[PDB]
Amino acid sequence: INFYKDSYAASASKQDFSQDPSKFTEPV
Amino acid sequence: IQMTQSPSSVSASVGDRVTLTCRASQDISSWLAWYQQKPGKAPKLLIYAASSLQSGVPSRFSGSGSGTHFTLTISSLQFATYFCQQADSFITFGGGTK
Amino acid sequence: SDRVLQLKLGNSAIVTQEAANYCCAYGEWPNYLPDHEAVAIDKPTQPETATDRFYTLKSVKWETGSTGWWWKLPDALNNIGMFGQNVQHHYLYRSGFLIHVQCNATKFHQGALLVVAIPEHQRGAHNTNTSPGFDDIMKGEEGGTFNHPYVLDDGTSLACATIFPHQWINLRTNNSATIVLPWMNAAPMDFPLRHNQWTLAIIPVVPLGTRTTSSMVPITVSIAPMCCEFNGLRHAI
Amino acid sequence: VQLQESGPGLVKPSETLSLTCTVSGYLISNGYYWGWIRQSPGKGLEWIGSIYYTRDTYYNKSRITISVDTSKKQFSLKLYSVTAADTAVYYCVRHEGSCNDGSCYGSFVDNWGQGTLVTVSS
Amino acid sequence: IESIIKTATDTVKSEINAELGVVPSLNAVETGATSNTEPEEAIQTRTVINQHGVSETLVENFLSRAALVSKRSFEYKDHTSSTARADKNFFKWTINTRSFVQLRRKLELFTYLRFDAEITILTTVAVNGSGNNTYVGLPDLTLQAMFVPTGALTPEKQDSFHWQSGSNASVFFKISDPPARITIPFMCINSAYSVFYDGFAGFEKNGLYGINPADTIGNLCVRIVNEHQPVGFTVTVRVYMKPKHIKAWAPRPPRTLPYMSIANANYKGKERAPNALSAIIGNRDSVKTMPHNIVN
Amino acid sequence: GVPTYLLPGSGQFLTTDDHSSAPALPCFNPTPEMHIPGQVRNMLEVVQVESMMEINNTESAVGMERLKVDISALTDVDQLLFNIPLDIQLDGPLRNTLVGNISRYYTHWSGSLEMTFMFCGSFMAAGKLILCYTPPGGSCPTTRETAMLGTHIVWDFGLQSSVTLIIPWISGSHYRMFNNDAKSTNANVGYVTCFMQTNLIVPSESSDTCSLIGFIAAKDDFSLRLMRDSPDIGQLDHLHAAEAAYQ
Repeated sequence: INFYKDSYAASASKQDFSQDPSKFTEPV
Repeated sequence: IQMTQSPSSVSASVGDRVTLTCRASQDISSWLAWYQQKPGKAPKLLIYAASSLQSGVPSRFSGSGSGTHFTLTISSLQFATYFCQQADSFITFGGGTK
Repeated sequence: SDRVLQLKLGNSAIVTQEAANYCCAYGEWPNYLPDHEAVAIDKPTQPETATDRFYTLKSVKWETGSTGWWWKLPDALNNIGMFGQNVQHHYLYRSGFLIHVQCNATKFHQGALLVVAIPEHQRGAHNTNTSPGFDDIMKGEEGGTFNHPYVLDDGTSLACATIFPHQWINLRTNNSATIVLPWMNAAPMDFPLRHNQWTLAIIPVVPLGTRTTSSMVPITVSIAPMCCEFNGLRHAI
Repeated sequence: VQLQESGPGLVKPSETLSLTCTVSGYLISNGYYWGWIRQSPGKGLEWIGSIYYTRDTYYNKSRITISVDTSKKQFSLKLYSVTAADTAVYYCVRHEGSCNDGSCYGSFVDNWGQGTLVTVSS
Repeated sequence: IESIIKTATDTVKSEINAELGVVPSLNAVETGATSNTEPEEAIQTRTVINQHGVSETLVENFLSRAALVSKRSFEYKDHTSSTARADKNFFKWTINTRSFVQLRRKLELFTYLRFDAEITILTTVAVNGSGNNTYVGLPDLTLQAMFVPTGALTPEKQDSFHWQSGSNASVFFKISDPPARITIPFMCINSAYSVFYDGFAGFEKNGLYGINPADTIGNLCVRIVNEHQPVGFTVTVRVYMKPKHIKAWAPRPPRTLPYMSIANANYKGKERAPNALSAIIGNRDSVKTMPHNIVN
Repeated sequence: GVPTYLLPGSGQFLTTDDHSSAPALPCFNPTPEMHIPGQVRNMLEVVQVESMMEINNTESAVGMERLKVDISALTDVDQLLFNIPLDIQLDGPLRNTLVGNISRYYTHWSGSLEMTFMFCGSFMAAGKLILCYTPPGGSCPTTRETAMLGTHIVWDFGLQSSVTLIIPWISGSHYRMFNNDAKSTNANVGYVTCFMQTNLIVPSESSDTCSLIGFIAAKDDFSLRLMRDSPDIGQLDHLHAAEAAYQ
């Protein structure tokens, strides 16, 4: 629904479901 | 906190290094302001935070370290009642003069 | 097996009998600034085994009145070895900083040290509205000491300090902590003399205790740059 | 900034001690606690109380009921049951503090105003 | 291990365990790692398909909420008396998030942030009864908010010729309109904002510890384009900031003690048991006491 | 033209809306994104990290003395050491944790928690402890026989100086809410108690009192919902130097 030329003006992205917890739960 | 700012009502000549001391009951931090009430008018904040000057104030004054002693130094005399406010818990305005 | 560890970096080496499976900060090992990340178009110096050689800071005595100790990196090792010389002669750097904290005490001693590495540990002064100064933050190789380690001297909790890359030294189980750090900066290179990337804090949570003769117990820290490189190359200052 | 206060000075037997103070240079709705400090001959520079523009009203003696009105850019106090001990100079101040928790710290009186000698007589 | 995770993880049926040499409950905190123990290995469980999502806790869901960043009022009168300096039908403001403790404490859970901020200016007007008690009405005033990049000469007054906005991004909006909304890109010289800075800005010794000039977005100047009316008004301008396209690195402990200043991370702590320096958690009678436990 | 209808709720500024907005800086090129270690995409990654709790939240304990539970050699069998109110979203030993701080931003929570306890005594000190969890119903158990009836773990101090007691998800509903600092059916979690299984036997050269640090994290099952304003922070006025930002 973005009608602006600049890409940063789009709406928020709510589809990043790729979390990695071993960065903190297993930091070896 | 009760600020016993008064050693005496000290008298000094022009161009002296008069020194005022302000004792505190509690061991407050560098929270201390020095006010100058020229006779017949309202007081004015000379230095706050125990060492910091103001804008639009003569640069003839300085402040001590933290704690309880809290001295004040006038490098040149060139006359007013000098007050000592703790401003750590609330406003107290320990009575004193020069 | 996982308690015997040897680290060979250059001509220096460390051999540990009671290790605790050295950790890596955020699951990352240091690297060499690939060509896409690099911005400074100039050939960097990469002095290896001259730097990257396990420099050892001066030990600190663990006591009962001790609250904690901290060293900022590379502020701690900006004046020692060839690392300090390259830091002076160059304008930018990028390093790894493998850390090893040694602390020994007998089987009748009890204690625990939280050996944590805080990134961008902007610390604040206590009970004043004025900001910290230069000689307050920049302590060099002698480091500093916590006066309110409960709040990590920034108002934020110490209980949550295990979100940072950390290890423990429980005297009954291990006597060493080893933490490997990445670059960890929003910039590809940084001026070393003003900014500190990391802060190694050693806070004794459980105070040192024994009913024995109570002999001196020092804590020694060995810092080791990893994959450090420099750009700039102007005079010393 | 400029702080100007006005009220009855020589006429106050036992009634409420109403006294107002109009703020000139600063908008009284931007911060900077606004309060009253009386230089009594009996004590000397006692702090009565102060108020934030959110109507916070930190007091010293609790019978003063300080109030605020940012519409007319002024604030007032009201000393109840004044009997001959409240004869003072009654300065009208603003002080940079932080009473964020129910207690203040670092409240330094930068701007002071001018006195209003209030006499409790008859 | 990226492992796209959309809902919470399920459990499986557990049976009686007696195997020796393998101990799931025992672990090593000394190693700086979290216990890798499932609910299956500790207690005897049942099969449970969990349909609880994890979207409400996303970082862009956690942070992208329009929070108040500034609130400043100014008079719409005719300023003849030599006072109200820098505030005469206009105001300026250096955009910072460290002024309202909610958004500040929320943003200070991460060491670096990268987002495209979205600004929203909400304006209200109110008549002054300074010399009267008469409400004549509320005017339809146009305002101008000029975004001046930091380190650039801002308008010194509201009649000045610096408002013509040759290249400066500017916006005009009436009070009756919906709130003016724009988007600021990720305009940082680095790849992420530094929420916390462990260095000094410049090469000189006294360089304002903790403040990074690159983190500062810019400078926001707001005036009233209209000329003053015979009567005076008070215009309050609320700015709201909503981060978009957020990326966050290196989480941090949340702030416990109350904030003292906008410039630095100084602390004093409350007086009594909660959030003091000596005591962060409120006190209780003893370790073996319950603050409020059922007694029937 | 297109015939258009204006709905209710038009012009309103909902602070939680998700729309595209006007680019203030046109044709702006943002800085190339480098790789920084430690990226967080979900806030449920940092609730799964252990963090010390203040079980010793008493008056006599000051500072870091509040983060450890000093246990001593006892002369009476079956003795209670401490208890932990499991209030994850109200003031208590679990308030200042990572799971607790992140959870006080949300109203509803689910999933199971894990309590980890590390022994910080000497190597020559031996002992056995029993960590019990009793579901919400009823009072806190004061004797070991009534506390053993819930899910517990018996722990023997050896080389592995840390044990994990897991508080399983035991609830009728799918979620639990805060709703007050209250004792409600859909808010309470139960109690965690620690007794002496045998004793704390320690030689004479070792110190007689040995501390015990407790940690608390969340499993993969944990979940949070209905975000809110955290009560752990709040201001009554403008912070210092905030007026300097307007000049």
